[PDB]
Amino acid sequence: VNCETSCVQQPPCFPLKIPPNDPRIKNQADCIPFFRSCPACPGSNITIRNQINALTSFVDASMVYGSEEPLARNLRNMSNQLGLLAVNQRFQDNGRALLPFDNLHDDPCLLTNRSARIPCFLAGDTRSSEMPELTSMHTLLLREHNRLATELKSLNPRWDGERLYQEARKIVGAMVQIITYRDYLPLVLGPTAMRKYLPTYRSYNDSVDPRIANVFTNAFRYGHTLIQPFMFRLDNRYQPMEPNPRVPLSRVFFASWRVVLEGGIDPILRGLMATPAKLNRQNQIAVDEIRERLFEQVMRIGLDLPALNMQRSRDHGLPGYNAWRRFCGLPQPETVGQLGTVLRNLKLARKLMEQYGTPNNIDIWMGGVSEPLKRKGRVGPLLACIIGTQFRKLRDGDRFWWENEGVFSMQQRQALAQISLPRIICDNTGITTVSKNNIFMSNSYPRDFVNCSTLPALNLASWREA
Amino acid sequence: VNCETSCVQQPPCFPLKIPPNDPRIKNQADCIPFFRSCPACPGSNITIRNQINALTSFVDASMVYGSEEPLARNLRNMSNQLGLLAVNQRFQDNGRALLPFDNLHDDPCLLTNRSARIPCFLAGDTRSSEMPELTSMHTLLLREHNRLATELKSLNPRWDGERLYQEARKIVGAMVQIITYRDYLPLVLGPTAMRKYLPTYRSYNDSVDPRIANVFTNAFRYGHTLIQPFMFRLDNRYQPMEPNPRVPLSRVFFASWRVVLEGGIDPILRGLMATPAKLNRQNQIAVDEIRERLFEQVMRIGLDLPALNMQRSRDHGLPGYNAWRRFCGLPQPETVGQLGTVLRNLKLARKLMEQYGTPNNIDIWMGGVSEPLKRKGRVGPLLACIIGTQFRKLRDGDRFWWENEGVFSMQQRQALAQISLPRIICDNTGITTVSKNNIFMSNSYPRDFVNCSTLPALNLASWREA
Amino acid sequence: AGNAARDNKKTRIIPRHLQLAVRNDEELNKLLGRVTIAQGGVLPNIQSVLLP
Amino acid sequence: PHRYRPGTVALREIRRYQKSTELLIRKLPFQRLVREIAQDFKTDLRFQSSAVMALQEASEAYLVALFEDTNLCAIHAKRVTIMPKDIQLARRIRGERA
Amino acid sequence: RDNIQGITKPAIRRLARRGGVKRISGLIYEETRGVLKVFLENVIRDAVTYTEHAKRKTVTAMDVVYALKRQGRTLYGFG
Amino acid sequence: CPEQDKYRTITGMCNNRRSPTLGASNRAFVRWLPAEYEDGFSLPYGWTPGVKRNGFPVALARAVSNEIVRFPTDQLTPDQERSLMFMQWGQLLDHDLDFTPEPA
Amino acid sequence: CPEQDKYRTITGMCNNRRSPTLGASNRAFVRWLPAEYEDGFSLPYGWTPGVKRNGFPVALARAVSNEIVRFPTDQLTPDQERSLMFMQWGQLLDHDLDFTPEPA
Ligand SMILES: *[C@@H]1O[C@H](CO[C@@H]2O[C@@H](C)[C@@H](O)[C@@H](O)[C@@H]2O)[C@@H](O[C@@H]2O[C@H](CO)[C@@H](O[C@@H]3O[C@H](CO[C@H]4O[C@H](CO)[C@@H](O)[C@H](O)[C@@H]4O)[C@@H](O)[C@H](O[C@H]4O[C@H](CO)[C@@H](O)[C@H](O)[C@@H]4O)[C@@H]3O)[C@H](O)[C@H]2NC(C)=O)[C@H](O)[C@H]1NC(C)=O
Ligand SMILES: *[C@@H]1O[C@H](CO[C@@H]2O[C@@H](C)[C@@H](O)[C@@H](O)[C@@H]2O)[C@@H](O[C@@H]2O[C@H](CO)[C@@H](O[C@@H]3O[C@H](CO[C@H]4O[C@H](CO)[C@@H](O)[C@H](O)[C@@H]4O)[C@@H](O)[C@H](O[C@H]4O[C@H](CO)[C@@H](O)[C@H](O)[C@@H]4O)[C@@H]3O)[C@H](O)[C@H]2NC(C)=O)[C@H](O)[C@H]1NC(C)=O
Ligand code: HEM
Ligand code: HEM
Ligand SMILES: *[C@@H]1O[C@H](CO)[C@@H](O)[C@H](O)[C@H]1NC(C)=O
Ligand SMILES: *[C@@H]1O[C@H](CO)[C@@H](O)[C@H](O)[C@H]1NC(C)=O
Ligand SMILES: *[C@@H]1O[C@H](CO)[C@@H](O)[C@H](O)[C@H]1NC(C)=O
Ligand SMILES: *[C@@H]1O[C@H](CO)[C@@H](O)[C@H](O)[C@H]1NC(C)=O
Ligand SMILES: [Ca+2]
Ligand SMILES: [Ca+2]
Ligand SMILES: [Cl-]
Ligand SMILES: [Cl-]
Repeated sequence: VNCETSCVQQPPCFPLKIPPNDPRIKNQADCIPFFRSCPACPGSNITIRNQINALTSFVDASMVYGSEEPLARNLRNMSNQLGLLAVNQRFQDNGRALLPFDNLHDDPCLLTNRSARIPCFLAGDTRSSEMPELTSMHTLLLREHNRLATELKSLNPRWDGERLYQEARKIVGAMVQIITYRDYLPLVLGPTAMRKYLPTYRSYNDSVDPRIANVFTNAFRYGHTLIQPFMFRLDNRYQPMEPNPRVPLSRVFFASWRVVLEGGIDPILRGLMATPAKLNRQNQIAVDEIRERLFEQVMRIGLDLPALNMQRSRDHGLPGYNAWRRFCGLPQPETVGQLGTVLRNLKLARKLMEQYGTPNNIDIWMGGVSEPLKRKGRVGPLLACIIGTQFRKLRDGDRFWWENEGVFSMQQRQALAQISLPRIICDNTGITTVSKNNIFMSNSYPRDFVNCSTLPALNLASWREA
Repeated sequence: VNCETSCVQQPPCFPLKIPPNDPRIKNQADCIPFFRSCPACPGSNITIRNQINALTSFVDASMVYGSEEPLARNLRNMSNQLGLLAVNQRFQDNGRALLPFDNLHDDPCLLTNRSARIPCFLAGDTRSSEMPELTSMHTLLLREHNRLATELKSLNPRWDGERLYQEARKIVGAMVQIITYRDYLPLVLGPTAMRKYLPTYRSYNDSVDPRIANVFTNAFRYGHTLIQPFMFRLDNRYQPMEPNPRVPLSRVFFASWRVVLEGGIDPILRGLMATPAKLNRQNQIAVDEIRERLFEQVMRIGLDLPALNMQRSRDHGLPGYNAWRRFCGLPQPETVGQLGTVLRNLKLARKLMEQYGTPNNIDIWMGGVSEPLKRKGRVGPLLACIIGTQFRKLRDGDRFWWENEGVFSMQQRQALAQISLPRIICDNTGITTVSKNNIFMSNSYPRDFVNCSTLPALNLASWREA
Repeated sequence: AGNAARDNKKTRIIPRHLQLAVRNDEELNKLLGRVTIAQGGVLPNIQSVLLP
Repeated sequence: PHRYRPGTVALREIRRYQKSTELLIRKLPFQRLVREIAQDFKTDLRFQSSAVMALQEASEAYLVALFEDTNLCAIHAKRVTIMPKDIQLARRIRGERA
Repeated sequence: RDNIQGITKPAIRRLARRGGVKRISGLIYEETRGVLKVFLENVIRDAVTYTEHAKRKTVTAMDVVYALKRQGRTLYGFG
Repeated sequence: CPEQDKYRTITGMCNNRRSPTLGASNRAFVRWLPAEYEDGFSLPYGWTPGVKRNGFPVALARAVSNEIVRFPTDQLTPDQERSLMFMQWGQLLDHDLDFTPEPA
Repeated sequence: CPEQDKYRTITGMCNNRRSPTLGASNRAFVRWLPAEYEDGFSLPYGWTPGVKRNGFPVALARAVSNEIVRFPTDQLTPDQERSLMFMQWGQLLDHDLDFTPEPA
C-alpha cells in the first residue's frame, strides 16, 4: 500500500486521477502520489476526522529553535556555555556559520546531486531543505541568534549558557513578530483589511483562542501565486552572477549543494532583495514550474501544486467557497452572472461554472486566488478576512507578545522598535548594499538601495543587568 | 475497579471526597460513587477530552421513538400493519396502554419494592424508569401516537404500516416542538430574554450548527431547583388520594410498581397539574430529598444531586463562572463586592467567595442557579443566554421544523397551531377536568381548571389524501 | 461606502451609504463627530428598555 | 375592529423613520418660519433654495440628536415617556443653556 | 406671522421617532418649537451677518454652511 | 444518502445535507469554549490533591453543596405562577435533547 | 504549569494558563466551520466514484488545474511593488505557524 509507487486507492493513499487529454501525463493508468493527513485520533468512527498541527501556533520563531524538546536540545551547542546554536562542522560560507547536516534514512537532498553527496540541513522545521531561499533565511536567523548571544555574553559576563540562549531566543522571536506584523501583513492584507481585522494592540486576552484554524493552512497557500519560475543569484554589484545566474526552479528543489558549494547564501539573498515577484492575475495564477515539474528530481513524477492544494482541501474536509463567503460576511453568488460580478471576470466565471457546476463546490484555495486583489493588497476579501482573523487571534491570544506588559521593558521595547530585516542582512552577511525600508517592496537596483552603514543598529545596552 | 463499591481514584472512577463534619456521612474515608463520562475517542494523548451525545439533538420526540435503528425497530407494533407502538402485554391502566417492559441484566426498578417484581419500562430513553411523572409523560406520548395512527388509518385506509407510523411520528414531533417553543420556553426565559434570544422564525439556515453544546447539559439542570420534595396524587375530584397521597421522593425513584399497581398515570398527571412547583431562591436552592437521599433505595449510599452537577461540570472540563459571563457578553465580577452587586446578595457572595476563593472558579451550575431570577422568568441572565442560544440553534438548524416551508401544508399548519397539552391529556386519559391555557402556569383548583369538552380538538381532515 | 451599498443591493453610492460607512466605523466616527451629512439619516438603534 | 397595542405602532414608526433619509418637516412651513425669523435681522431678504434646504437639514439633525439625548435622560430616570425636564437637562449638560 | 406653529405636532413626533423615542408627553412640542426657534435664530443671524459683509441681498447656501461651521456643526453636501 | 426525503431519519443522519453528522446520535458534543482540564487535556480539576485552579485550591463539590445549597426543607416556598408540570416538561425536553453515556 | 515563568516553553505549553494546550504542538486544529466529508466524518469528496457534491459531480483537481491554473510562462507579469523577499518571508512565516504531518 505504498502511495509513492502504487496508484490503488487504499488508505492512507489518496492519489490524484488524471483527466483525459492531460497535456503532460499521457497514460490515464498513472496518478499523482498523495498522502492523506494523519487523523487526530485514528480509527474513531464517532469523532469527525481532524488533523494535527505539529508546531506551536504562536509566532515564536519555532522554525529556528524547534517545537519539540529533543529536537530543540539537539539544535544547541552543548560543548560550551555561551548558549549558541549548532553550526555546520564541515562547511562554512566565507567564514560564517552554516546549518548543521541532518541524518534521515530517505534523504532527498543527495538525489539532486549524486556527486556532491551533500545531505539535507537540520533546523527547527523539516521543510527547511526545499529550496535555497528558505535555507538562506534559516541560516540568517541562526547567525543572528548566535551574534545576539555573543553580544549578550559580552555585555553580561555573569550570565550562563541557558540565560544567554533564552534571551537571544526572546530577542529573535520579538524580531520575527515585529517584522511580520509591521512589514509583511500590511502588504498582504492592505490598509483596509489591516485596519479592519488587526486593530491597535491593547492588552493580553487570555480568552482568545490562539490555535491555527484548519482553513488557514490552505488559505495561506496564496503565496504559490507569487512564485517566480527561476532562482536568481547576484554578485557584489547586483549583476547576474556567472555561472548559472538564472536556474530553473525544478533544478533547485532539495538542492542544498547549491547553498554549500556555489557561493553560500549572499547571492541568494541579493537575488531575493533585488528581483520583482510575480503578480497574481486571474489569467496568470501559477507558473508551470510548480504546476508540472514540482519535485521532479526527487520523485518518480512531477507534482501539481495547485492540484495538491485543492486535493488537500478536499482531504481536510473544508467547506466550499460559498460557505466561507458566508462565514466572512460577504455575499454568496449562486448563478454564473452573480459569480462573474463577484469575481469581476465573466470568462473566469464561465470556466469555474463549467469545472465545478455551482459556486458552493468551488475549493477554498481556487476561489480565494481567483478573486480580484484588494487595493494595496495581494489577497481577495475572503483570504484577507481569514488571514486577518487568524493573525489577530495569534497576536491577542499570545501571552509572550513583545508588546505585552512584563515581557520586555520599555527601553527594550523601544530598542526593538528600531530593528529591520535590512539591518539583520547587513549584520549577518557580507552584503554591503541593501534595499531601503519595506524590504518587501524595494526590488530595483540601485534605485531603492542604500549603504549598509546608514542603517541604525540594535542597541543592546538596555539588556545589561546590574 | 468498580466505582459503585470502591472509593479509589482510579479510572474510570472519580469519586466525591467527603469534607469534614458532613451532616450525613460521618466516615471521611467513604465516598459518593461517580462515573466519568465516556470520552469521544478514548486513549488519545493528542485530542482534548470530549464527551458523547447519545441522542439526536433535534426536538423530534426522540424520547418516544429512540435515536437508534434497533431500539426504534424494537419499539414498534410489528405484529400488524397499523403503524402503532408496542404496548405492555401484562398490565393496563383501566383499559389503556402501558409502556412495554424492559429486560436488563441489572434492573434498578426491581430493588425498590421486591414483592411486586415489576421491571423498568422500555421506551425511547433509558431514564424513563426514574420517576412516575416522567413515566406518565412517556405513556401519554405513546398513547397519543397510537391514537394518531388509528385516526390516520381511519381517514386513509390505503396507507400501510410504515406510512402511518411515519406520519404519526411527524405529528407527535410537531406537537412537541409547538408545546416547547410556545408554552414552555417563554415561561423559562421570560419576555425580554425570549425576544432577545428567540426572535420570530424566518427560514431554514443549513449553516446553523444544531449540535448540543457541552455546557448545555449542565446549564439545563436548573430544573433541579424546581423539584418538590414529595409526590402528590389527586383523584377525580382533585382531593388527596388515600392511601399515600403525599409520598417522599426518595421512595419513588425507579418505583414503576407505583405506576403499575396504584392507579396508573391519571392521578400522577392530576398531581402534576394541580400543585405548585418549588420557587428557586438564593437561600432555598435545592431540597434535601435530592440532596441527601437521591437514589437511596437502589444505590448503596444516597447521592447528592448538586454535588453531582458540580463534579460533572469539573469532569467535562467546563470553564468557570466568569468565563461564561464573558462568553455571554455580561460583566465579569472579580471581587466579593462586585459579585455581591451581580447577585444582589452580599451574604451569598461572601459564602461563594469563602468556598471557591475567586469568581473564576465558580462552577457553571452553582453560579447560574445563584443568580437572581429574571422578570417573569426562572433563570438568570447567564442561564437564559445559554439556553436561548442553544434552542435558537436547534430551531433554526432543523430542516424538518414544523414551520419550515415544505414540511406541512398551510391547512396542516393551521390545524397544528391549535394543539395543546391539556387536549392531549383529555384525549389519552380519563381526566375530564384539566387546567386552562398555559398549563405550565395554572396550578390552582378549581379556579384554573375547566371541563375539557370546551377545548377544541385537533382536526386531521387536512391530512386526508385525495 | 461601496461595501455598504453592496450590502443594500445597490449599484450607486448615495449619501445614506456614506453615513452608514462613517457612523459604523469607530475611528471615522471620532474624526467626523461634529459633522452632519445631508440626506444621511441615522443609524438604526432602539433602546432595550423600550422593547416590549 | 383590529386595534394594535399602544406601543406596537410607535415601534413600527421608529423602525420606519430610522431606515429612511427623507425630511420629516414640511418644506413650505419651514421656509415661511425661516423667512419670518430672518425678518428680524434684515428687511427685504432673498433666500436661495439650497440655503433653506441646508437650514432644514441642520435643524432636523440637531433635533434628532437632541431627542436621542432626551431619550437617554428619560431612561436614566426610569421612564419611557419623554418630558420637557429631560430636554432641559440634556441641553444643560451639552452646554447650550449652561 | 405665527409660523412656529407650522412645525406641527406630527412633525415633532416623526423627528422623535427617528431619534428612537417611544412615548412623548403633551408639553414636549412647545419646548421643541422654542429650541428650534433659538437654533434657527442663531444660525440665521450668523448667515445674515456673512451676507451683509459680502454686500449682497441674497442669502446663499455658502453663508449657511459657514454659519453652521462657526458653531461646530459642519454640514456636508452644499459646498 | 438519498437526495429527496419526506421524514426524519431515526439516527438524525443527513438532516443537514452539507454536513450529515451534525445533530446525529452517538456523536461528540460541540465546544463553545475550550476545555479547562487539570493536566490540560484529560485530567479533571480535583484529581490530584495539592493542585490549585487559578492559584486557588479546588473546593470539594460535597462541601459546596453542604455550605451553600443546603437549606431547611420546612421553609420551602411554592411558586404561585408555576406548576410541577413545568419541571416535568423540562425534564422530558432534557431527555429529548441530550444524554451523556457512562461506562458500566 | 508553573506559577511564574520568564520564557516560552519549546513545546508551547502553558502559554494560556486556563487551557494550557491551546497553541501547543502536536495538537489538533481548530475548526471554524463543521467539516464536510463524503460520508460525513472521514471519507473525502471524490473518494467513491459516482457520488455527487451538493447535487453536482466532483471535478478532478488535476482537471481544474489544467483548465484554469494553466497559462503560458512567457506571458508572466512582474510585480513592480513587491520583491521575492515578500514570498520568501511568507513561506518562512507559514513554516513558523503550521505543519500537517503525514504517514511515512
Ligand atoms: C444563517 O446563519 C448564519 C450563522 O448564524 C449564526 O447562528 C445564528 C443562530 C445566529 O446567532 C447568527 O448571528 C450566527 O452568526 C449567518 O451567517 C453568519 O453571518 C455573520 C454575520 O455576517 C458572520 O459573522 C461574521 O464573521 C466573520 C468572522 O468573525 C467571526 O469568526 C471569528 C473566528 O471564529 C471570530 O473571532 C469572530 O468573533 C466571529 O465569530 C467576520 O467577517 C464578521 O465580523 C466582522 O465584520 C462585521 C461586518 O462585516 C463587523 O461588524 C465586525 O466587527 C467585524 O469587522 C462577522 O462576525 C458569521 O460568521 C456567519 N456564520 C456562519 C456560520 O457562516 C447567516 O447570515 C444566516 N442566514 C440568513 C439568511 O440570515
Ligand atoms: C477578549 O476577547 C474575547 C473573545 O474575543 C474574540 O476573539 C477576538 C480575537 C476578537 O475577534 C473578538 O471580537 C472576539 O469576540 C471577548 O469576549 C467575547 O465577547 C463577545 C461580546 O461580548 C462575546 O460574544 C457574545 O456571545 C454571546 C453568544 O453569541 C455567540 O455565540 C453563539 C454560539 O456560538 C453564536 O451563535 C453567536 O453568533 C455568537 O458568536 C451573546 O451573549 C452575545 O450576543 C448577544 O449579546 C450582545 C450584547 O452583549 C448583542 O449585541 C448581540 O446582538 C446579541 O444579543 C455576543 O455575541 C464572545 O462570545 C466573547 N468571546 C469569548 C471567547 O468569550 C472579550 O470581550 C475580550 N476582552 C477584552 C477586555 O477586550
Ligand atoms: C520553494 C517554495 C515552496 C514549496 C516547495 C512549496 C511546496 C509545498 C507543498 C508540496 C505543500 C504540501 C501540499 C500543499 O501545497 O498543500 C505545501 C504546503 C504549504 N505551503 Fe507551500 N510551497 C512553496 C511556497 C510556498 C509559499 C510562498 C507559501 C506562503 C506564502 C506557502 C505556504 C504553504 C503552507 C502554509 C502550506 C501548509 C503546510 C502543510 O500543509 O504541510 N508555500 N507547500
Ligand atoms: C424526578 C426528577 C429528576 C431526577 C430523578 C433527576 C436525576 C438526575 C440524575 C441522576 C442525573 C445524572 C447526574 C449527573 O450526571 O451528574 C441528572 C442529570 C440531568 N438532569 Fe436531572 N433529575 C430530575 C429532574 C430534572 C429536571 C426538572 C431537569 C430540567 C428541567 C433535569 C435536567 C437534567 C439534565 C439535562 C441532566 C444531564 C444528563 C446527564 O448529566 O447525563 N433533571 N438528573
Ligand atoms: C560550539 O561553539 C564553539 C565555539 O564556542 C565552536 O568552535 C564549535 O564548533 C561549536 N560546536 C557546534 C557543535 O556547533
Ligand atoms: C553536481 O554538483 C557538482 C559539484 O559537486 C557539479 O559540478 C555538478 O555540475 C552538479 N550537477 C548538476 C547536474 O548540476
Ligand atoms: C399490536 O397491536 C395489536 C392491536 O392493537 C395488539 O393486540 C398487540 O398486542 C400489539 N402487539 C404488541 C407486540 O404490542
Ligand atoms: C410492594 O408491592 C406490594 C404489592 O405487590 C405492595 O402491597 C407493598 O406495599 C409494596 N411495598 C411498599 C414498601 O410500598
Ligand atoms: Ca510557532
Ligand atoms: Ca432528539
Ligand atoms: Cl461547552
Ligand atoms: Cl476550518
